[PDB]
Amino acid sequence: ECWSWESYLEEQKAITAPVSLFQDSQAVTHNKNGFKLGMKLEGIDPQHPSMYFILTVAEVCGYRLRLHFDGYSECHDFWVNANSPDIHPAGWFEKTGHKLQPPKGYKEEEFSWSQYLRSTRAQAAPKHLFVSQSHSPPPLGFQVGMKLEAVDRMNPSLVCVASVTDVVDSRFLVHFDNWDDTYDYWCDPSSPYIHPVGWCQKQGKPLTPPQDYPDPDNFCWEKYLEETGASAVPTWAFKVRPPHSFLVNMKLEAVDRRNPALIRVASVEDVEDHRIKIHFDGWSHGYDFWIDADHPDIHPAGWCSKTGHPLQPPLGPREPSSAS
Repeated sequence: ECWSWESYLEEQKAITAPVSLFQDSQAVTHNKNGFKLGMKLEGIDPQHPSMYFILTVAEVCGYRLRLHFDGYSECHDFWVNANSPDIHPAGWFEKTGHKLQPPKGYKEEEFSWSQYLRSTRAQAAPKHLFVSQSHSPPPLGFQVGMKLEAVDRMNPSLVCVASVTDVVDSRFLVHFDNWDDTYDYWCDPSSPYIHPVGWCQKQGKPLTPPQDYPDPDNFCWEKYLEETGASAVPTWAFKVRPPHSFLVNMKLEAVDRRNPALIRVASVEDVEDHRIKIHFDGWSHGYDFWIDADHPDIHPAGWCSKTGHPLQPPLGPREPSSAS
C-alpha cells in the first residue's frame, strides 16, 4: 500500500513535468553522495553570499546534506545537494585568494587546516566530491570590478546599479554598490536578473542608483564610470536564457521552504517566464510560493526515490493546514 508516483497519477488523472523541462543538475539521480557525517569543508554563507566559512556535514539524506557552521549555533544549519556549486574542498580559499570567516573563537590568522583537523580530530571531505574548485573556465566577459544593472531579487520591482565582486568557476557575484552584501547573489551570464549598463534607459524603466548617491535624481552612468574608472560588462557577455516550459498542474517534487529537511509532492500552481509557483498537494494555498525554474530545490517526480531521500505524500483531507 506504499505511495508511488505511478499510482498517484492514475488516481488524480494527472501528469508530471517531463525530465526535459529541468536542468541536468536538478534531474541527475545516478551520482553517488560520498559526503559523510563529520567531514569538513568550505562554503558560502547562503544568507551572506560574499562570505566563506568552515562547514561540517551534520546530516546526510539521499543526495542532500545538512551543513553546520563550525563553532556557531545549529540554528544556522542549512541543506544543499551534493552537486552544489556553493561548497568547496579544504584549501580552496587559500588556493583561489579568497578570505575565510573563521570558526567561532578563532581569529582569521589563527586558522590553519592542518592544525584545525588535529584539534577537531576530523577529516576534510575529499576533493573528488566537489563540482566547484576553481578548475572550470570563468564566465566569459564578466570580471571583478565591471558594472551592470541588476534586479534586487529581494525587491524585484527594482533594477539597480551593480558590480561584479567575485568570480568562481562558471559564476559571478552581483553586488549592489554602496549597499549591504546580504543583498548580493551568485549568477551566470544567462541570468534573467541582469542587464547591461544602459538597459533601464533603453527600456524606459527607472534605475535605482547606489545607496545615498550624492544627488540621486541626476545619476548618470557615464559620470559614475569615470568617477570609478570602472568598465561596463560588455553587452556580448549577456546571454538569453529561454523561458521555461512548465505548465500549470504539472507535478514534481520540491523542498519544503519552512522545514528544508523535507521534500514533498508538488504541483505547478502558476507560471511566469522564469519562475513557477509551487503548491504542495493537500496543503493550504497559504504555503504556495514562487521559485525560479532553475532553483536547485525543485526536481522531477522520482528524484527522491532514485536518490534515497524520503518523499512526503500529500496532506490528508480535512487535516489542519489542508486544502480541498
